[PDB]
Amino acid sequence: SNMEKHLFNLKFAAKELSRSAKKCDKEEKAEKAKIEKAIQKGNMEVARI
Amino acid sequence: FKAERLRVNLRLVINRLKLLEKKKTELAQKARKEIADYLAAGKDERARIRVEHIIREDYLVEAMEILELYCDLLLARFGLIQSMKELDSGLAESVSTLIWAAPRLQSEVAELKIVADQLCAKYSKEYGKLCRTNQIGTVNDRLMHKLSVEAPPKILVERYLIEIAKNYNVPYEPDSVVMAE
Amino acid sequence: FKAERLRVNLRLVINRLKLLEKKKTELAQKARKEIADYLAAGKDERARIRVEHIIREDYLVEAMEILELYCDLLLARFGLIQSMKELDSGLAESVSTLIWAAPRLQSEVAELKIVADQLCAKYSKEYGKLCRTNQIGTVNDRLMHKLSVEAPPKILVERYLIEIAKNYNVPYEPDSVVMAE
Amino acid sequence: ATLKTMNLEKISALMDKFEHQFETLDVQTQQMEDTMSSTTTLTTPQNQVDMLLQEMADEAGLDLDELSQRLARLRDQ
Repeated sequence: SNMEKHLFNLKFAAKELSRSAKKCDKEEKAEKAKIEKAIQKGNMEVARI
Repeated sequence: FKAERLRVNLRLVINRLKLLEKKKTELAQKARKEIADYLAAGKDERARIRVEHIIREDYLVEAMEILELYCDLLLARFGLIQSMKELDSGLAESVSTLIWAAPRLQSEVAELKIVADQLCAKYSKEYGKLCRTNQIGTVNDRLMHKLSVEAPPKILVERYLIEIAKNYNVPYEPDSVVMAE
Repeated sequence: FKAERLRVNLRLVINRLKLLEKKKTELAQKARKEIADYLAAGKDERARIRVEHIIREDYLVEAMEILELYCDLLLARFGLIQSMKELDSGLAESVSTLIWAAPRLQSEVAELKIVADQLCAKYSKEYGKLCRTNQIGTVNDRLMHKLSVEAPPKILVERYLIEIAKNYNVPYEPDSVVMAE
Repeated sequence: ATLKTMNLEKISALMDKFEHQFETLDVQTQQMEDTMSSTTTLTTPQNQVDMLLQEMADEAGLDLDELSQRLARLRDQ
C-alpha cells in the first residue's frame, strides 16, 4: 500500500544518492587529471579552481 | 505557553549556532589571507579595517558559543523550569542573557527570537515588552562586551596585524604611536 | 530610513571602486604608451595635455581608494552607527567626506548617491539639502585636493613627461623655464 | 537617413551606456562570487585544496589552528 510505495521511493533515493556519490567520485578523478594536464602549461589559477 | 516548542527551538538554535560558528571560522581563515595580501601591497589602514571586521566576527563567534552553552543548560534544566513558575538563581543569568541577545542576533538566527518570546510570555515578574527591558540588567557582562558595538582598541588591531603579517611571512611596520600607548 | 539598504550599497560601492580602480590603472598604462609616441613625433604640448588627463585620472584613483577606505570603516562600525542617533568623532570625517564626494563621482558610481541620501535622511543636525552644504566643512583635505578641479602645476607635468620619456627609451627636452621655477 | 537617425552623439551615449551596464554586470558577478564562495565553504575548505595543490605540484615538479589560538590569547589579554 502507501507504505510499500513510500519504501520503494526511499530505496530509490538511497541508491540515487549512492550513484550520485560515485558520479562525484569519478568527477573528482577527472578534475584531478585536468589539473594535472593544466598545471604543466603554467596555469596557477586554473589549477586552483 | 507551549513548552515543547521552546525545547525544539532550543535544540535548533544549538545546531544553527554550531554550524554558524564553523562557517564563521572558515570565513575568517579565508579572509586573513586577503588581509595579508592587502598588507603586502602598501595598503595598511584598509587591512586595518578588514581585521576590524575579523575581530568583530570572532567576538560574535565567542558570544554564540556562550549563548549555545546557556541554551544547552536551559535544555538540561527544562524539566525543572517547566514545573516551577518562578525561575531560579541558576537559570536567571541564562534567561536574562538570552533575552537580551535575542534582538541582537535576530538576523543571523531566527529561532532565538521565538525562544525569547516564549520566555517572555512564560514569565510575568519583570517580563514583557517593557518589564524585560528593566529586568535584563543581570545579563552576562562578558557576552555583553563581546556582542557590543564599539570600535576595538587600536593597539589590539595593531597586534592582530603584526601577528597576521608574521604568520603569512610578510613584513609590517606597526605605528610606534600605537605600540607605545 | 532603511539601514540594510545602506549596508548593501556600501558593499556595492566598495566592489565597484575596486573594479574601477583596476580598470583605470590598466587604461593609464595603455595611454602612457600613446603619450610616449606623441613625444616621439615632435608633438610636445599635445602629450602634455594627455599626461594631464593621466594625472587627473590617477588623482581620481587615489580619491576612490580613500573613499573605499572610509566606506569600509563605515561598514565596520555600521553596528555602532545603526544604534546611536548622533554620529561620533570617528565617523564624522568619513561621513562628511563621503557626502561631499557623492555628487562628484555620481556619474562613475551611482550607489554613492544613494548612500549620501541615506545618510542625509538619517541625520538632521546640519544635514539636508542646505544644512549639509554647511556641515560638510570638515571633509578630508587630501581627498578634497585630489578630487578638485584645477590645472596641475606645470613642473609636475614636465617631470611626468621626463619620466615617461626615460622609461619608454625616448628623448625629451624639458623647458628650462619650467624646470627652473 | 541612418546617420540622421543614429547620429554620433547617440552612438557615444549608447556605447557609454553599454559600458556602464556591463560594469554593473561585473559588480553583480563579483557579488555572486562572494556569496557562492561563502556558502559552499564547508564543502570546499582552503587547507584541503592547498594540500592537494602542494602535493600535485611536488609531483609535477614545480615550486609555488594555532593562529586562532594566539588571537584568542590576545583577546583574553
